[PDB]
Amino acid sequence: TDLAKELVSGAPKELITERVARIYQEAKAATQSGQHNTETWKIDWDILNKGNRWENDLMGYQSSSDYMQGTILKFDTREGAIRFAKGQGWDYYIQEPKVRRFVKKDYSANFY
Amino acid sequence: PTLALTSGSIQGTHPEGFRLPRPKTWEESSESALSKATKWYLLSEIFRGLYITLEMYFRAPYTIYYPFEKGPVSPRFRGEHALRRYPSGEERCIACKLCEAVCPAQAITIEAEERIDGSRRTYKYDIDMTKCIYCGYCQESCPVDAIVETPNVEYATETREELLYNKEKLLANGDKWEQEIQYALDADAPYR
Amino acid sequence: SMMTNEQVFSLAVEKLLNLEVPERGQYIRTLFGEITRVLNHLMSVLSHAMDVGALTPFLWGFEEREKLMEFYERVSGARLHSAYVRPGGVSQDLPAGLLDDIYMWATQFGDRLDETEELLTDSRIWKQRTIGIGEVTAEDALNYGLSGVMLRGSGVPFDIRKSQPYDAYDKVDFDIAVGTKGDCYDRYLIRMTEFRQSLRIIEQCCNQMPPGPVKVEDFKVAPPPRALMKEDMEALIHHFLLYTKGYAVPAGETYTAIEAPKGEMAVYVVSDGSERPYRCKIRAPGFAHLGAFDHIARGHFLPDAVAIIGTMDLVFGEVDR
Amino acid sequence: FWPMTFGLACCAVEMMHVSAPRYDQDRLGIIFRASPRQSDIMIVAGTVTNKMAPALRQVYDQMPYPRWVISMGSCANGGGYYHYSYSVVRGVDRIVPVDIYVPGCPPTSEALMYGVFQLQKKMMDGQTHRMWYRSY
Amino acid sequence: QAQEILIKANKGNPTGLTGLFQHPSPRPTLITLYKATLKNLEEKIPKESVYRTAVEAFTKERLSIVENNEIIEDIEKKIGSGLVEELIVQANEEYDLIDKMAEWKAWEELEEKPLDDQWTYFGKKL
Amino acid sequence: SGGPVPVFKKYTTGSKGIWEKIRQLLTLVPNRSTGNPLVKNYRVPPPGSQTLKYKDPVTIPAGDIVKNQYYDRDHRRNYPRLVAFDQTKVSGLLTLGSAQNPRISVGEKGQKELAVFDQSVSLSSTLATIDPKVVKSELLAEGGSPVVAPSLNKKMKFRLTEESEHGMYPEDYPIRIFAQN
Amino acid sequence: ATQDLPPISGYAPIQWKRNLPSRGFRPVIWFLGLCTATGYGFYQISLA
Amino acid sequence: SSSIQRTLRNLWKNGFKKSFKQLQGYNDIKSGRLVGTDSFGNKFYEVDDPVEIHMRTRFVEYTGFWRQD
Amino acid sequence: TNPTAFAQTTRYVKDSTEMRTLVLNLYRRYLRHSRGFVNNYNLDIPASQVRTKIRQEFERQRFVKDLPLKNVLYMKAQMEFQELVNFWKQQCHVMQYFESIKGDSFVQKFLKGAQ
Amino acid sequence: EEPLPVLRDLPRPEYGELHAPVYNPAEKYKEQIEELHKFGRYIMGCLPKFVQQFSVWKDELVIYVAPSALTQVATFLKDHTSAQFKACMDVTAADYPTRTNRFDVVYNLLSVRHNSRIRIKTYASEVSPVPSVVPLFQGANWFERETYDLFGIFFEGHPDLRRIMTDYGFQGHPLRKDFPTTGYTEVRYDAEKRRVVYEPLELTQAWRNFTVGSSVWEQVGDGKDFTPESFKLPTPAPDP
Ligand SMILES: CCCCCCCCCCCC(=O)OC[C@H](COP(=O)(O)OCC[N+](C)(C)C)OC(=O)CCCCCCCCCCC
Ligand SMILES: CCCCCCCCCCCC(=O)OC[C@H](COP(=O)(O)OCC[N+](C)(C)C)OC(=O)CCCCCCCCCCC
Ligand code: SF4
Ligand code: SF4
Ligand code: SF4
Repeated sequence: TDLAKELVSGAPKELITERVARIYQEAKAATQSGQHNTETWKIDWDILNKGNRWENDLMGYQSSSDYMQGTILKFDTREGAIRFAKGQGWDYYIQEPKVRRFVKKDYSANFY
Repeated sequence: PTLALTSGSIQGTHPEGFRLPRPKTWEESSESALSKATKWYLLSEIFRGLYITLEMYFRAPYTIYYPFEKGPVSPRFRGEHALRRYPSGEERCIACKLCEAVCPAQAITIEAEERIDGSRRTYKYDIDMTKCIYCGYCQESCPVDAIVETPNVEYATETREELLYNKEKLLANGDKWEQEIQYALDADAPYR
Repeated sequence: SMMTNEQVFSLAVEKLLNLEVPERGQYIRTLFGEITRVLNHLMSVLSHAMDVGALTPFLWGFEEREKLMEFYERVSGARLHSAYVRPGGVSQDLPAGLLDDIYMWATQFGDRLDETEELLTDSRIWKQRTIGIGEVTAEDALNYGLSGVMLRGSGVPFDIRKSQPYDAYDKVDFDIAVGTKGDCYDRYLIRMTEFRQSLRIIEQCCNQMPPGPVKVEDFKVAPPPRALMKEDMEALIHHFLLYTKGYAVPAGETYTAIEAPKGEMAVYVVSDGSERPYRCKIRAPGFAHLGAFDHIARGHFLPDAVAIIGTMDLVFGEVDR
Repeated sequence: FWPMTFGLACCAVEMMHVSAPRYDQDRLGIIFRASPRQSDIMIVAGTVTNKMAPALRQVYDQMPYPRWVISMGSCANGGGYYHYSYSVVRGVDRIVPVDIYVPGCPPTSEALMYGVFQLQKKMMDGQTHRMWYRSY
Repeated sequence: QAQEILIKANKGNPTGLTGLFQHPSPRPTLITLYKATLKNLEEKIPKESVYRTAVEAFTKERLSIVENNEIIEDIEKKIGSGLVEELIVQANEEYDLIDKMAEWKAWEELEEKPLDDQWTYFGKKL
Repeated sequence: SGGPVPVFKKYTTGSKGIWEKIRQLLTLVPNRSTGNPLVKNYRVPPPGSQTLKYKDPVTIPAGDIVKNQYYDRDHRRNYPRLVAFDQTKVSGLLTLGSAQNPRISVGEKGQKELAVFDQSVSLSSTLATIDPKVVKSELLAEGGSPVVAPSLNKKMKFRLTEESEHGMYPEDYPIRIFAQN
Repeated sequence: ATQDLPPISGYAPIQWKRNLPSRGFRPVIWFLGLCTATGYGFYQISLA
Repeated sequence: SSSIQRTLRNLWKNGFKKSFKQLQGYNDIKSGRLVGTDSFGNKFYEVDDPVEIHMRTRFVEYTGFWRQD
Repeated sequence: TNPTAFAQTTRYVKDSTEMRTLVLNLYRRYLRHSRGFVNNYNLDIPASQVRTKIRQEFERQRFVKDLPLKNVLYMKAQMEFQELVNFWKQQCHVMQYFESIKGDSFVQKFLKGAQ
Repeated sequence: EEPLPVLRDLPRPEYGELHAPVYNPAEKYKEQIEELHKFGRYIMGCLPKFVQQFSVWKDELVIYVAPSALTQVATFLKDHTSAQFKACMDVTAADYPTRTNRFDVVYNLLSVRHNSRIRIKTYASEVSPVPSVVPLFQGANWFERETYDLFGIFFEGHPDLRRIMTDYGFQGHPLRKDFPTTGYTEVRYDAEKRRVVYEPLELTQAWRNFTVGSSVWEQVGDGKDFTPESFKLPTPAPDP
């Protein structure tokens, strides 16, 4: 836990001093009634304020310089995500998932 | 009861005759020393190998005279890509973005919107020929047979820029190669 | 050996998917599995002989590759990288007339093998370059993870097609050649026997090819036919989802191995219940063979190293996957 | 036309079939040489990795002039299947100048021969000695 | 005492396996290895060990077969674990394993328990 | 058996008339083919000009419009579950027996024994104090014989064959041929 | 009919076993020819 | 197929001008029955000679004399 | 199988005092091969600058306290040493290693775009 | 002298409506599942001190052990007469960042003797050492080098551990989940420096993440139970 495992991972120093990762649980999509994607905790990185995306003039391609733009880690528990982020010495913040309040729902309430 | 008593197995049991016989000595040769020396000194097998090679010298070769002659092709062959039209001239593609999703190399870029007349059409269809692996997944996934691969292979270019096909290049290829694509489709569509 | 590489990954996913290929599909992957093996041995043995100095057999057999690669292109449209064998069967059914063309080639391929052996098998120069070169003991072959001809050259009769039959290999009759001295010459003789045994299997597949579907009758894994796709609502949905999201595989792991022409090729695939593999470890027989090069080639001379490299059938895409 | 034996990956297999009896590149005067000194054509047939890129540049520099480079297959052209790989060069043109690009995965034996024919057409249009007379 | 016994011969007629030569004294070598194996079990490994129970069961079976069959082929055809030259190798390796098992003390409690989250994959505990 | 076949039975272009007689005289093996495919037989109908009318093959039990409920053939969702046996469950199977051969008391007296193996129970302690006949009958096989590693294919046997059968190199070459047996 | 299948009777058998028959005279005959050529060759050399 | 008699037959059927053009690009003297012409001007032939090999029964005559594409 | 030249057997050191000696022993090996590094890779700098560079890299991990991290750091340093001495690295890599090079103010980054 | 028949014109069989069995592919492994359960239990009984647990899936047996128990279990599975796994066909790893120990180190053994395969599973962290099975299996030398190169696992006792796949001086371990698929740097030829140099990664077209289109519904249920009846905890008889 306290071990600074980033000294041996080989990742560049910019992951620690310049990038911010978000630990979050995916919110339920408003267009679908499934909840499978909300059962896992994920880690992604905030975009670079400049150079995240720019248009290549030759073909209109989406050019980028962020090498972490397409990396999304998967975790089964919130504690596991925190332990891994702490182990790598990342600057992170946790977005607590919104919980749906339970309200009783019955067919009789359509008239009463 | 099995061979577990002796910690053995059927698979571990070597068949009869597995052990090699005793090797032969110099006194058990079938051929005489003079006979073995005649083959050895006169290079019996070397002249046999020479004779076989000379036989091919009087046989028909396999070479074909490209580009005056072409090798066999099949309707399933995958080559240069093209965008096809309906017989009325309307583009077949409805910008459904199936081919972009399947593409293992992510060589297809599609941008779409409502057409001026309201049709669901694309205004940007790019294929990186330097990135495509010519695998045919886009052709298989197309619900309207809009994107196909022609049997064409002779389109090598001086510059790498010319291998970045846009919608105009792909549509022009479809018009240019429409007749040859029709040949392949009429013979391969039943098998799909 | 492209189609054998697809077969081992296809078998791994099918085993994880708990699905079974239909009868005709299994025969097709068996027929092209041995056609692939003939293609690999043509590249392996002749290039091994070319490195030693026999240039002519390389040219003779590479025309036989052209005939066999035409079979690859007829059923898939790709001469070399034919994405034909897929999890759940094959991409497409055989075009009409393929079996007749395969059989007509089969009646003639026997003579090509004999003419190849005319220059190598009994040549005194060839035997001086292979006999006693790169000897591997049976004890050390197992300990270094050697497989296939490398393992069978040292006297160990082990073959995956017999140890763990797959894809209709249990319905054809063939033999395995086993060496005694464990050197390059024994491995050359084994690969020539495997040439004739593969031709023996190809003949049986042509005669015993059954009717029926070539892919699993399950549209949640196998794409539906195009004609059915454009008329059926459910077929369109399954076609749409198979190409956009793919099919999910139940969570778990597998280690599936096949008797590849190079040896034992295995894949360790980890599934997480999603449509993308979580981990795919590819086991390369050439990677293990080259790891024993130091133990095998020590004490030999420089030209012997070239023979040892050739006798291992090394393709460095497989090694460096 | 003497190319150099520089087979890297599966694209090299199709390059071997050009020398096969069916096409017989030797009938056009094409001989593959093992040394950069004796070769004037560099055919990049396979994937160029970062570990391999310095070796490719050194071999290219060891070819005496005049010299031409052919980029065959999606790997050499733009990386192909391994474009988004951490250890793959996205096009051999990042290291050496390319005279002709041959598309395909792999390009067929006739596709490579067509590219060679295009290069030979370009070579026949050279005006090296008339350039000295008129342009210099 | 000094009972120097040949395990793998470096010379002689081949057995069909590369690097494995014929053993000059097949039967006597196995008899000593089997009897020494049985004695070593009774002096190093306790009775409650399952490993000791299983080794004695098959070592005695292989010892009885060797002592009742003069023909080498009949010995292999009943043990079913390869040639006698291979059986000598197996006897030596099994004899050395008992010595390693005694040092390991592999019959005791689990030396290292796994963590609670150790053998869990994607939320399901195996 | 794949014995020698005459040249005219192979689908290759051959010689005719006097040139066939000359070939038989000069060639060491006259029955070998030249390897040139017959122009009048090989690939004469090209794949793009085949007259066959293809139809999608469908089996009855799994591709019919009746008696074809999908869940009856839904093998993917009926996959085997992943079960791991730790030393606690193995001790329970050893002490209480299995469901195939129950050795657990009845009623409430039996549920007390089951609740023992709901926490950590070492197998070494279980083996230390247990009837030895159980180990010889459950953990071991054939009255104490060790459990041999199970074969992946019990029909993987072999038999040594001679040249007159397999048609490969004679006995003086340093390889041998094993059949299925 | 609606698929690619082998004929009803099946395909005729093919040749796949080794076919490399020996050719030429016995080695003793070649040895005698060498001695006969050497004897006659030295005879003509001696005459010259 | 590589016999000199085949070349002499094709030389007679084609004539001097047709064969010399083949001797400049084709590296081979061939004759065949005309099948048709394309919009670019190329001519396409099919060979009925029994001595021709499998893959050499169809060929093209390009419009250009010194260069072919 | 014989290990290559300058190959060490990987070992996990459980004593902090012993680990210090191993680092010091490896530190001297780098200094002794500094001239060999200049000769083999044909560098544009004298061997004195190489030894300064080696000291700077070693001093970056001087204050590492965790023993498990030391074993990984020492193991990778041994692998790096073996790579350089055996001439496995290409000359371009070593040239770029020594081709490593006051920060800009807030406005200077602001005017150009910053990060 | 007879002409060869035209294979195209040969008559072909006529088939009606085809039939095919419908059964679970897991049914054919019923003998393999039970035999591996007994053999897996025999190993745990022989090594209660080392074998944490074992699992059986169809025809694949997996043994789970601690890093401190890897050498003993591998030695037992190599030299025991009933389990002669002389060949170590593969050594690999998998990354699970969720767990305290990220990596599962997997050993696939083959027994040509009894025609059997077995698997050994242990665990490791980024700094924890794993015993090297190179003294036992010489073929694991390159596999352990590959595992370290792509994961960074500390193999203690390896005679020569170094990179085997990545470029010389490569930074990072690609097969870790936090390692980006495109890496951090790329190479090009610098005309000024007359050599190939490494530069920070910039992509003309960024890799598009289409994996976010995964289904929002679970696709496979809880599955079917295929545990042998001889390996289920018994249910006590009901009340009198
Ligand atoms: C005349 C001068 C030119 C030829 C000189 C060399 C000829 C061979 C000498 C040794 C023969 C030998 O040793 O003969 C013995 C061998 C093999 O027969 P075997 O194994 O005993 O057969 C077994 C017993 N039978 C005979 C009852 C079946 O025969 C050969 O392989 C003959 C080779 C013939 C093909 C090549 C001939 C043309 C060569 C190319 C043109 C220059
Ligand atoms: C008295 C009559 C004199 C005859 C004169 C001619 C003698 C020729 C040499 C015979 C001995 C020999 O070829 O020997 C073979 C030697 C050494 O072989 P080795 O190591 O001893 O093993 C063999 C002995 N065994 C079986 C007892 C173990 O190597 C070679 O393969 C040399 C191959 C050279 C091939 C060159 C052919 C070029 C084309 C020629 C045709 C136009
Ligand atoms: S053929 Fe395959 S790789 Fe090429 S564009 Fe189509 S889907 Fe992409
Ligand atoms: S799959 Fe066909 S219709 Fe859909 S976007 Fe691609 S080309 Fe257009
Ligand atoms: S472009 Fe395709 S065929 Fe060529 S080397 Fe790359 S993957 Fe292989």
